[PDB]
Amino acid sequence: CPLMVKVLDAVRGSPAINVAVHVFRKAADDTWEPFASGKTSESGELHGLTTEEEFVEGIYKVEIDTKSYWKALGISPFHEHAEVVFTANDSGPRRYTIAALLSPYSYSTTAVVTNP
Amino acid sequence: CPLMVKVLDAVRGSPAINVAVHVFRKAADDTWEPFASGKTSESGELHGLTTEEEFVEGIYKVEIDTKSYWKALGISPFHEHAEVVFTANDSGPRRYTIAALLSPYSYSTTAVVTNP
Amino acid sequence: CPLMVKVLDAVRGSPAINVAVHVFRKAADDTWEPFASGKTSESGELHGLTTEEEFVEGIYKVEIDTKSYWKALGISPFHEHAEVVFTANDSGPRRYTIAALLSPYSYSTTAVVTNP
Amino acid sequence: CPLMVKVLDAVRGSPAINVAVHVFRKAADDTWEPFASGKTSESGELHGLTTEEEFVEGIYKVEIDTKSYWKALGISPFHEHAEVVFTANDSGPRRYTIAALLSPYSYSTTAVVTNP
Ligand SMILES: C[C@H](CON=C1c2ccccc2-c2ccccc21)C(=O)NS(C)(=O)=O
Ligand SMILES: C[C@H](CON=C1c2ccccc2-c2ccccc21)C(=O)NS(C)(=O)=O
Repeated sequence: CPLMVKVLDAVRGSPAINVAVHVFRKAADDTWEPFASGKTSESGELHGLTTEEEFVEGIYKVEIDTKSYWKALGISPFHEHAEVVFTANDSGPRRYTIAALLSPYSYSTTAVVTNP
Repeated sequence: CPLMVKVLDAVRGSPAINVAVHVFRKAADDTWEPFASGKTSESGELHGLTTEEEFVEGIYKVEIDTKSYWKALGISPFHEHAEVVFTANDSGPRRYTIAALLSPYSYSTTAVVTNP
Repeated sequence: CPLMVKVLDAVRGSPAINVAVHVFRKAADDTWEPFASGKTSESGELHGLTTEEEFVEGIYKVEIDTKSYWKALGISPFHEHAEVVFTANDSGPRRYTIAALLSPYSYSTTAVVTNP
Repeated sequence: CPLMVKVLDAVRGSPAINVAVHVFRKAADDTWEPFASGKTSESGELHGLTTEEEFVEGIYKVEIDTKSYWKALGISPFHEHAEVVFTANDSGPRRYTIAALLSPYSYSTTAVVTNP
C-alpha cells in the first residue's frame, strides 16, 4: 500500500463506510486520467488502490464522494466531494495516507507521508 | 477588544448562536479563577469580554459550552465542552480571536493573533 | 456580496495574505469555465468576486492556491491547492462564505451560509 | 484497549512522536483525579492507558501536552495543551479513540467511538 484513504464521520464519531473514492493522474496533455477507484470498508479505509510499480511520479487527485454519503444518511450537504490534489513520489517513493474528516458543511483533509 | 471568540456550526453551515462561553485565568495557587463570560451573538461572535487594562500576561482558559448547544439541537455530542488554554503575551500582536468550528464528535480551534 | 472567501494560516495564527483564489463554474460539456478570481487581502478575505445577478444556480469550484503560499514562506507543503466544489442553491440563505484553514499537510474548509 | 490516543502533526504530515498525555477522571468531590498517563509512540499512538475494568462511567479529561511538542521542534505555539473532556461509558462500555491533529496555532480533536 503506497496509497491509503481513510474517511471519518464527525457527526456520528464513526468510520464513514462505503464512500466512493476516485483517483486520477494528470496526463501529458494536462487532462485528468482515471487511475484507480474503490469504496471505503467497515473501518472507513480503502486499501489496495495501487502498487509501488504503478504509482509513479505525478500529480494525483483523490476525489471522495461525500455528497452521496450524506444524502444516504438523509442529509443535504454543502460540498459535492472532497478533492485532494498533490504531487506524489517526486523525491522517490513514499507511502501516503489521505485522511478526510467529514461534516455536512465542512471537511478537513490531512496527509500522513512516510518514507517506506 | 483584545479577546474575541467566534463559533461556527459545521453541521448546519452557520454561526453557532447562543453558545455559553466562560473565560478563566490561572491563579497563583494553580486554580482557575472566573474572568469573563457571555453568550455568542446571532453572528456566532462574543465581543467585549475584557479590556486592554485587565487582560494582562497570564494563562487563560476559554471554555465553550458545546454539549448544551448540540443538546438544544437534538444531536448527541461527544465533548462536554471545548477548552482553549493559552498564555497571553505582550510581545505579540495585540488582538486574539479564538475561533472554534463545532461538529458533534469533533471540533477545531484556531487562534488568529493580529494588530488591530 | 453573495460569495466571499476567507483564508487563515494555522502555522502563524494569521490571515493568509496574498493567496490566489480562482472560481470556476461547470459548463454544459462538463468542463470548468473560469468565473472569477482574485487575491486575499491583508485580512485574508476576498470580496467582490461576483454579483447576485451573475451567481445563478450551478456547480462551482473554488480553488485556493495554497502550494504557492507555503512556498513563499519556505515551508514544504503537501497539496497543490485546496478545492471547494458545491452547488449554489436559491432556496437557501443568500450569502456563501467559504472559509479555509491552512496547514502545510492539512486543510479544512467550511461553508457558512447566511442571510445578509 | 478501551481508550487510545492518536496524535498527528499537520506541519510535517507525520505522527507526533513522544507527546505526553495525561488522563484525569472527575471525582465525587468535583476535582480532577489522575487516571493514567503515557507518551505517544513512533506511530503517534498511545495504547494501554487503561482496562475495561478500570475504565468505568465518568467524566474524563485527556490533556495532550502540545506546547512541549512544538517547543522541541523550535516552534513557540499558541496553546498550552489540547484538552479533550467527555463523559464515557454512560450507556455501557465503548472503545474510544481520541485523535488530535496539531498545528502551532490550531488543533482539531475527533473521537471515534465503537461498541466493542
Ligand atoms: C464570515 C464568517 C465566517 O468566517 N469567518 C471566520 C473567521 C473570522 C475571524 C477569525 C477566524 C474565523 C474563521 C475560522 C474558521 C471558519 C470561519 C471563520 C461568518 O460566520 N459570517 S457572520 C454572519 O458574520 O457570522
Ligand atoms: C498513516 C496513518 C494515519 O492515520 N490517520 C488518521 C487520522 C488523520 C486525521 C484525523 C483522524 C485520523 C485517524 C483516526 C483513527 C485512526 C487513524 C487516523 C497512521 O498510521 N499514522 S502513523 C504512521 O501510524 O503515525
